[PDB]
Amino acid sequence: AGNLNSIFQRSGRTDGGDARASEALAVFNKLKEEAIAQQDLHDDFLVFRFDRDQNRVGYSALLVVKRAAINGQQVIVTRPLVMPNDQITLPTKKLTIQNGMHQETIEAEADVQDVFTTQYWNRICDSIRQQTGKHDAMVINAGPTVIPADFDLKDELVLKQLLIKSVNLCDDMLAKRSGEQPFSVA
Amino acid sequence: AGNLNSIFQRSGRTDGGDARASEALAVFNKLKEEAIAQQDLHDDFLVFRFDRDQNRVGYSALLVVKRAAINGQQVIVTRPLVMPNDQITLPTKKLTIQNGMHQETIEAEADVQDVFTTQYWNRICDSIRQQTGKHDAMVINAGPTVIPADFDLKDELVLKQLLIKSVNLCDDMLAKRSGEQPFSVAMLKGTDETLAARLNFTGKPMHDSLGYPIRSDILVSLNRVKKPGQQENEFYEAEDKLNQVSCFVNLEYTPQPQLPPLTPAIVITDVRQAEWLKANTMELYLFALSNAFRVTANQSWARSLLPQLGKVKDMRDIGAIGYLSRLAARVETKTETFTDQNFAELLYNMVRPSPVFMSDLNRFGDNAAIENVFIDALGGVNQQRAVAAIIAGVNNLIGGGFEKFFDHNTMPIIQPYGTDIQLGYYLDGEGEKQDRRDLDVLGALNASDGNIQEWMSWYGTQCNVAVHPELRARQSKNFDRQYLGNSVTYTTRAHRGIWNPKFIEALDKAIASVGLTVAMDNVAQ
Amino acid sequence: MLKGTDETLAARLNFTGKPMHDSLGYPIRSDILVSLNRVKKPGQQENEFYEAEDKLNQVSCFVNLEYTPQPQLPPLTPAIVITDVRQAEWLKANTMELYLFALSNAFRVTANQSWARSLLPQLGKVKDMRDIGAIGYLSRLAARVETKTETFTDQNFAELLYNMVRPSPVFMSDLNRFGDNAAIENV
Amino acid sequence: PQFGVGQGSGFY
Repeated sequence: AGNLNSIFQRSGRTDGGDARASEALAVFNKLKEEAIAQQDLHDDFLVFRFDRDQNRVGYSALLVVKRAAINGQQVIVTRPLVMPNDQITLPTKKLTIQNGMHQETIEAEADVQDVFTTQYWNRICDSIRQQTGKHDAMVINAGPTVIPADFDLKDELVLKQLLIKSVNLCDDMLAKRSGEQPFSVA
Repeated sequence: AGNLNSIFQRSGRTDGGDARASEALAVFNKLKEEAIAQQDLHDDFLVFRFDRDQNRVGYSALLVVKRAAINGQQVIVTRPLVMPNDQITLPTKKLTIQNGMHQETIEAEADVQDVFTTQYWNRICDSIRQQTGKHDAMVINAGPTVIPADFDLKDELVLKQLLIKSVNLCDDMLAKRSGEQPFSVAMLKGTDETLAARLNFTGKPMHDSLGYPIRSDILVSLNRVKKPGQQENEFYEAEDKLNQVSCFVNLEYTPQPQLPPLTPAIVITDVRQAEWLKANTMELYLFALSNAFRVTANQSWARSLLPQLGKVKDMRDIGAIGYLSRLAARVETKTETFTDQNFAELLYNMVRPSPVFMSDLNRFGDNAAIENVFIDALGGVNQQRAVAAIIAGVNNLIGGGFEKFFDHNTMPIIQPYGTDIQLGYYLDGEGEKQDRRDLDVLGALNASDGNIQEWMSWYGTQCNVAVHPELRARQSKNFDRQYLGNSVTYTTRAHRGIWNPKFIEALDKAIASVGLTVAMDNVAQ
Repeated sequence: MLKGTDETLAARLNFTGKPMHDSLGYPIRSDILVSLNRVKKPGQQENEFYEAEDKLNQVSCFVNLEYTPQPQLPPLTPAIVITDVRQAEWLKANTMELYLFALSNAFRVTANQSWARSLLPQLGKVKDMRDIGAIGYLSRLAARVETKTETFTDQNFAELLYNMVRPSPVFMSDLNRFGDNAAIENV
Repeated sequence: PQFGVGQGSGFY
């Protein structure tokens, strides 16, 4: 499929994917707009979707993105928010364990540390670049987080704060990249 | 009078449009915006209302429109969505039938085939230019389709999906005009990857973009090209499918001047790529067609004729075949004494061993941008161009060489079947939609309960094409009311044709001959 | 642009007993609607691909009566009053040329004696206002003419007109500074 | 018996 996707993903779009992830994207878009209206946040950032049916992901995620051109380099900074779902079965690792004289296998669902692999990160890089248009940009990992499966999406306050904090972490990483003067005892 | 459109349209705007085109525009604009909000759709394009009032058509439509300039030319790709309105009657056409020495005229309503004339399209193009400002633009026909009057417009899910699919196709056609790279066996032929395939004896129907059922006896599934031992793509889960072809097999009662009386007419009703792939091109279509060939070439389609033993309500029960055979009776297939061996014997005496491959062709179907080349390839002013496009599509799949199997100018790719197809659906005892095509030869024999004279009247209606099609359509509808029921809804009509056996030989052998080997999953029956 | 080699015009005079409404839904009095249509030869027409109508324009007229005693002529001098001028709904533009072409529709309302049909009695009305029988109050009779009943003849009607109404009406119009045609009517 | 042709595009 990957050899074909190179070009047959370019033409046309589809619907689908995890409904919880769609709800999460929608509540963040709502909160984003409320924050802009109340001047808690500037309208200078984008939120993208990272999703199952497009990227073969394991866990879906929302991506908070800031951009800057630093000394000629286009830089994208992002902070993913991973979304587990209690109604979705994930593939397991087959863990073969040499228990004394006999090997037994325990299977376990991949956790967020098993899913967010270097390559998962590389697909985040590429997905954002295609959604921002900055195809040759460098991408900074501002440190991902998780929005666990278990709970009501009704805590708009928490979600608003996660967005604000994600934006701030993204700004600090661009600031580091640009040489912002360090904190010091001075 | 019609030339006063040059004055009528010079300035200003008006209050107009029919109630369905008005409602349709409102829901489609809503859906566009929600798709953008959910990030499913890109915000690079426009939706337009085409009016029967403001401009020169009998039927209003919405236009799914996308644009780009390609090498200096402004190019627009449009996929019209016809909006039939149950409250609006377009003046009928006079069908004069010369019945030997008797001349009689039947008046009838224009269907989407009669409506979508060359000028209908040209008028669609002109309106778009008025609406987009691109007065010097060229417009690409992605294939008109229709969203029928009958159902309630509140199905936002389907409507969203229609926009999604229609813009997909629009992007493909801008791309293919832009010179985008073709699908090929080389992309599938990893040095470490192989194909495999199976025949699904479904027990269920499949549904088009508006949710209407499509007859299929066998769904051919071509597995994703891959091999055990290849690197696993992280923690993923996916269906191992590349594409599929939906088909059914009838048993036509055919002439002979020693063969048995029935023909294994293998009919393709639909061609789909796996859902994970977005593009819809001729190479993808053509490659998938090989799936139907293998139905009889490697595997045996006849399993689909087995009666549903133990089920009383089998309207196409093979037992009916005894009415065309020398028995003139239904075979008792309800009994514990009916065996697989007896089934095979019925077929040994009744059904011919040589398969015939044919397919539906629909200018208004889900694949209309492509269906149209295969339809024009049947004959007419541009047959040569349509044929050239089709042979080029296969050569793109194989890297050339289709021409090493046969001459396409001696052997046109698709022949006409003559008797065309009335499409529609009927409701079953629980109110579900079922394909009207169920009254096929076995179906019709059971429907008349062995009354061969009633069967033959119907059968001649479906075979003698010296009879004007209106006369045939009227009798076909009369037969559905008596045998299928009055709960029958008719939908957009379609063409049928026969795939040239040499086209088939070349497609199947050319793919195999370049190393894209496919294994059969049903290794033995 | 109208003189097609395969196109001519034709017209109809409508005598229906119903009003027109203006741009905000208010009633307009008229007796006769003059409708001018485009008639084409039955060959190939653009409308083979669509539902179509032949209306080009319309002029709405009221038939008045001016009392002109001579202390002889029939005492009432009729007039054709244009109460509205419209283009067919197919044409978005409203210009001086279009207005003037349409005005010829009022002229033709007086062909023969067609305009005088507006002076007829009509079905079953027990007491209603446009009854010609009222004319008997100005005529020698000094009485309402019994016109609404089964004993009134076509001949008696013709006689009321012969003695009371002059056969050739005056053409006139109402120009509204605030109407939809005001840009033109103001000229 | 005859084949009508509509206004197809892209492939011709």
